[PDB]
Amino acid sequence: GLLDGKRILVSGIITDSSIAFHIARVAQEQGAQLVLTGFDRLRLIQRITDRLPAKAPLLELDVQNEEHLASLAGRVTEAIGAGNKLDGVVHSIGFMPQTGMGINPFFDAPYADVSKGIHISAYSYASMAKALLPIMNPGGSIVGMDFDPSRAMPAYNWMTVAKSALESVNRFVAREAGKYGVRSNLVAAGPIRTLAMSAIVGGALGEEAGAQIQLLEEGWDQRAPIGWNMKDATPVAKTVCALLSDWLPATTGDIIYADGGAHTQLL
Amino acid sequence: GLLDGKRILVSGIITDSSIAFHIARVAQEQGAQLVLTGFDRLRLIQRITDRLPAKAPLLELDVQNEEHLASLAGRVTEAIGAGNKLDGVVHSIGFMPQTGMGINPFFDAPYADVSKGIHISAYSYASMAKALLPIMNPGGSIVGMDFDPSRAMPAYNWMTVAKSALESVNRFVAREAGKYGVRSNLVAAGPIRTLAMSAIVGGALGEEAGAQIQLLEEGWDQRAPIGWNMKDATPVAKTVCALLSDWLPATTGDIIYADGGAHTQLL
Amino acid sequence: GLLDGKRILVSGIITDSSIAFHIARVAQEQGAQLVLTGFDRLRLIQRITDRLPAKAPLLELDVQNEEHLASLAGRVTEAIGAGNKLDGVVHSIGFMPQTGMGINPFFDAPYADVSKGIHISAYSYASMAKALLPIMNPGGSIVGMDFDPSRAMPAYNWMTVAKSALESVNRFVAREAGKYGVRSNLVAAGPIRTLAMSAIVGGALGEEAGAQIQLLEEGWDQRAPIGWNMKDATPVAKTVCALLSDWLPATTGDIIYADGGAHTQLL
Amino acid sequence: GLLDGKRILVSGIITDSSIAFHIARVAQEQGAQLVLTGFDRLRLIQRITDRLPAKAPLLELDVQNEEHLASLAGRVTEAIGAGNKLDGVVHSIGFMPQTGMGINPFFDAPYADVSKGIHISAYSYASMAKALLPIMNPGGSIVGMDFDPSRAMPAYNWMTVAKSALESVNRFVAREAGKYGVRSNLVAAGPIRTLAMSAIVGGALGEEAGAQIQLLEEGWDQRAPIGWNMKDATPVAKTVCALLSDWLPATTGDIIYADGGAHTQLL
Ligand SMILES: NC(=O)c1ccc[n+]([C@@H]2O[C@H](COP(=O)([O-])OP(=O)(O)OC[C@H]3O[C@@H](n4cnc5c(N)ncnc54)[C@H](O)[C@@H]3O)[C@@H](O)[C@H]2O)c1
Ligand SMILES: NC(=O)c1ccc[n+]([C@@H]2O[C@H](COP(=O)([O-])OP(=O)(O)OC[C@H]3O[C@@H](n4cnc5c(N)ncnc54)[C@H](O)[C@@H]3O)[C@@H](O)[C@H]2O)c1
Ligand SMILES: NC(=O)c1ccc[n+]([C@@H]2O[C@H](COP(=O)([O-])OP(=O)(O)OC[C@H]3O[C@@H](n4cnc5c(N)ncnc54)[C@H](O)[C@@H]3O)[C@@H](O)[C@H]2O)c1
Ligand SMILES: NC(=O)c1ccc[n+]([C@@H]2O[C@H](COP(=O)([O-])OP(=O)(O)OC[C@H]3O[C@@H](n4cnc5c(N)ncnc54)[C@H](O)[C@@H]3O)[C@@H](O)[C@H]2O)c1
Ligand SMILES: O=c1[nH]c(CC2CCCCC2)cc(O)c1-c1ccccc1
Ligand SMILES: O=c1[nH]c(CC2CCCCC2)cc(O)c1-c1ccccc1
Ligand SMILES: O=c1[nH]c(CC2CCCCC2)cc(O)c1-c1ccccc1
Ligand SMILES: O=c1[nH]c(CC2CCCCC2)cc(O)c1-c1ccccc1
Repeated sequence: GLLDGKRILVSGIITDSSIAFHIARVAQEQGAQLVLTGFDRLRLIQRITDRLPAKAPLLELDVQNEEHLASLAGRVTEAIGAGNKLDGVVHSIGFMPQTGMGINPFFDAPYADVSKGIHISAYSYASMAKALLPIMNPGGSIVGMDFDPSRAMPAYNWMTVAKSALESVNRFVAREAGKYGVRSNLVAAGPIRTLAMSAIVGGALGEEAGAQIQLLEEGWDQRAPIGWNMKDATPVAKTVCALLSDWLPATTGDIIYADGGAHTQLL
Repeated sequence: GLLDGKRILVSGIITDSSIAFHIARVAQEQGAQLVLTGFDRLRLIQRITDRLPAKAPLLELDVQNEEHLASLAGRVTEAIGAGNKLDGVVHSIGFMPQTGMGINPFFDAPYADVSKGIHISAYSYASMAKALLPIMNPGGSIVGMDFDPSRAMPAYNWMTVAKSALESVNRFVAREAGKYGVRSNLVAAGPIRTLAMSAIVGGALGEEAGAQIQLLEEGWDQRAPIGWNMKDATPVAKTVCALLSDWLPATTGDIIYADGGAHTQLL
Repeated sequence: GLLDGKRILVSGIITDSSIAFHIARVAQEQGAQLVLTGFDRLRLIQRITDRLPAKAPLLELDVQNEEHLASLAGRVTEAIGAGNKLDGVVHSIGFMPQTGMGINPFFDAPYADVSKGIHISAYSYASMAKALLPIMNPGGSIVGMDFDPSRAMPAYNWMTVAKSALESVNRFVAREAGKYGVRSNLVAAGPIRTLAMSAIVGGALGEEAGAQIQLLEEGWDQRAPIGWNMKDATPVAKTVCALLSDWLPATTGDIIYADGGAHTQLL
Repeated sequence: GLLDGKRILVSGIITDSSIAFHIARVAQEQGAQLVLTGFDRLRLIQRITDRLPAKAPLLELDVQNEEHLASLAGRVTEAIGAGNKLDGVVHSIGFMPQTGMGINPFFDAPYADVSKGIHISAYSYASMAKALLPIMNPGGSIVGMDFDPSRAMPAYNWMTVAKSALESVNRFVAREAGKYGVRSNLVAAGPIRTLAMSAIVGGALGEEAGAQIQLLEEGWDQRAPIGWNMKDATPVAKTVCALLSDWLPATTGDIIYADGGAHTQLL
């Protein structure tokens, strides 16, 4: 197994279609002892997380909560037993109000909405890193989830911007985590049909967008030289796991692209 | 004259060292009729703007003010006389609290600061464009000011993040301005010794940073194949003008690099 | 005029659909005294260049010809009269054998074809700079023609690579040119329907590719936030002029994009 | 083992300081059955390759040799037993005449030298792919060796350009290899002190550059958030192996950076 005896925090599970859930599963299948966090809906997360091939402690973590954040390292230490440190952390957290995505015009997103988006989507990356870097072993690795925001695109809107922040934050976090012998990197994933993502494809965030969501998806698989299955979250998790392994030991401040190579091709 | 009879909004003047000042001057020398906005210190700005080779209306513009924002278009219309439109707008606005720059550690910037920074430095770019696109002529052209945030650097901290956001916002603004026959572009400039930038090199934002500011600055000129004078904001202003001109007519959502070629060179 | 009393070398006219032909025209309209070079078909070029709004000398220039290259500066000096130096040079040259574009498979282009393509398409760019830097005024500007090769694409094949070479060559030329107070830059244009580009859309380089050429071209205009007319070379020429002007004075080793903002958008 | 019972071709061993050697060793420790190719000095490679923890067939491969190329897949077949297919191919081949590197002036490299360089350094990558794609299993992965050429630099010269070709060639190969279920990617490695690399630091390619090599190297480690050890080729090799594994299954046409994070940092 590729993650034997590595202790790993994983945030961002909410359904079994979450990228994070699939990250968790693969992690465990490679021998990792996990520590999970979730947000708001503890009663639901707990029951979802029982499906993972292995029981793992779940802790509450709103990243907008200065307390949850302050207490964090303590409660992680309590969950894994003192004298022990984390080998890897998974940021797979993201949020944007519907005023900043879909058919709803770019200009009409009020800053209170966007800001919160960025707080959760981008800032929390450093917040998590700040809380956990104290309890991280040399060799350790933080990873977060990204969607390629170099070129603008329809619908994705302010969420594109948050991701633009996030890649740049990532780079500063690699400066700090560096000091503890810890890598930080992002995984730029092609689209994944989460429950969330399947709603948008039934009417949720509008009508003009829901066609542009499917158009995006289809064009992804067309540009990807090896192809892209939005219904399979595994190759993204496997990539994540390889950044949590000891096998990319010279890679920090960076973005790995698990996208079937689609960003590398124009048509 | 390169900007004959083009009417152009210019924001971001506060001293005669402001890049925006230098932009306005060169714009006028080129036959542009200007409209100026300032923030907070109107009594000071007004008396600074008398040094420009031509009197030009001065309006109040705090970009965190929903009112100032809503009323802008009309007060501009009033400023230049109805039946006339702007041909060009200059975002040259930016801010970040000293918890998010200089010696002060990256992780110790609380979110209320960082957000405020991004609101002024980045969100405002779309705020402004939303307010001004209605009153902009076909062939029109927006510009914002940029510092190259693709690599992380010491000191520049959360400002870098703000800048990565901005670049991304630019590209969305391009989508919108497009619909009006209007180009959107950024000028990523080398460092310019403003009053603020002389204070940082006198003690302001720490001691460790003040040598890294001078180490950044010296490295810029070294890496620049034509050289870089941080004392001279003219070439930066000239570049902005040429985006305001009619001569880069197929350029939008972009960043032009006024940095003496330093980002194209490693050593 | 924008190029008043600037003397300027232009290469790569062969027809009045040549980007370089349009470059020439716009340059003269702006007041530039030109010096042209042509390849192989001098009798045809001469007669084509009689359509420009001004008579300008014509020189023979094969860029694979070491002699033509060694003698160049001298014949340029003789054309523009001794004691006078060029203020600007335009590379608008490029060539790739059909085994290295269109429907013909990527793997089947033998190296002697690929090499020649790079010789003309990429190496010459420095071969030209090497010849002409000696006789270039401080403040002077070189420019070459580019098509954005950062992502792969169907058909464009080994030309794509020749472009990647040329981008990188550009950045070194910037090092040398800088020693003379001379900028070097590239204009990454969208597709232009030259005579050569209309033949590919008639049947020239296959049948599969010709559909992908039209599909590329159509996607371009669709992606372009201000739009893209592949029948009008003008904006590309204007942009070139702006790099030959005094107005982008701190720009070197770079690529400006005259593509209607299409590379900044995914969909 | 990470590469259990995977069959892998590895090119570019010439000394035990060769990255390729280090690539071979770690691949075997992971359970890969290797097939090696060498150039020109077969008697010396054979005896150097006896040091690898496992005996492996050695074949002759000059990539400038149309025959060697044509006969390749067959001889490989013959080396591993018919009915069997490669799961991996390592391009770790590079060359450039001293007229195109070091203190020797950029402009003085004649095109016969440059072209050879590109032939070996760049074109060959697709040559190899053309030869072996016929005999590669679905799931298979090609990898080549890169030095980040996005910004120019001193000494590195025409090799830089070759690399710029290679990254572009890479992307097209991904197109072709895609059709076989095969991934193509490059690894952008920091500097490795090979034997060749210690010569240059003794006197070989000049005096001015021999300081610029050591200046480059020192800056690399300075810039690297987790640091960079030019005397240890291991982490490079491990990264290579990770791309040869099944753990980056959605990654093609790309560059992974094994450079300690130095290209994501400015200072
Ligand atoms: N699904 C895709 O197509 C795709 C592609 C690339 C990147 N990503 C990224 O993956 C990450 C998650 O994607 P997903 O598809 O699994 O969505 P998801 O809803 O399954 O996961 C997002 C998580 O954000 C959490 N969250 C929201 N507000 C929070 C707060 N204040 N504090 C802490 N957590 C909070 C939710 O609990 C949820 O678990 C996001 O960053 C997204 O940008 C997704
Ligand atoms: N100085 C540099 O080295 C450098 C280099 C590249 C880019 N830039 C960018 O150019 C712009 C200005 O640079 P400068 O050196 O002229 O600095 P400056 O301080 O002269 O300009 C910043 C301006 O921001 C304005 N401002 C602050 N808060 C505001 C608000 N709420 N609403 C409206 N305006 C507000 C001030 O009035 C001021 O004129 C910034 O965007 C900056 O990031 C600066
Ligand atoms: N047409 C497009 O869509 C497009 C798009 C982007 C960039 N470009 C670039 O613009 C440039 C010219 O494009 P174009 O559409 O005008 O094609 P064109 O055929 O009109 O111009 C190319 C020139 O190459 C010249 N040439 C060929 N071999 C030569 C040699 N050995 N020595 C000197 N000159 C030689 C020809 O005389 C010709 O004028 C090329 O560099 C091309 O890559 C073209
Ligand atoms: N050492 C570094 O600092 C460094 C950094 C980044 C990338 N790289 C890359 O790694 C690869 C090898 O680097 P290295 O330092 O191990 O050098 P090396 O000399 O040990 O490997 C280069 C190989 O090229 C081979 N070769 C030359 N001409 C050939 C031909 N016609 N056909 C087949 N093989 C031929 C040589 O036999 C040699 O084994 C190259 O791609 C190089 O660009 C090296
Ligand atoms: O659902 C997403 N999907 C995508 C990719 C989508 C959006 C663009 C159009 C289709 C693909 C990115 C992304 O960041 C998310 C996301 C947003 C908020 C919270 C969790 C996940
Ligand atoms: O003064 C600046 N200077 C720089 C360049 C300096 C500072 C970072 C490190 C040295 C170079 C960038 C920048 O965004 C600013 C800036 C900050 C606040 C408001 C407006 C502009
Ligand atoms: O004609 C071209 N056209 C384009 C743009 C076209 C080709 C790619 C697909 C559609 C756009 C690029 C290009 O490099 C060329 C070109 C080819 C030979 C010589 C000089 C220039
Ligand atoms: O030796 C190299 N060294 C480097 C990195 C060096 C060169 C630039 C300055 C110091 C780092 C790259 C590279 O491709 C090579 C190389 C070139 C040809 C054959 C084998 C190896």
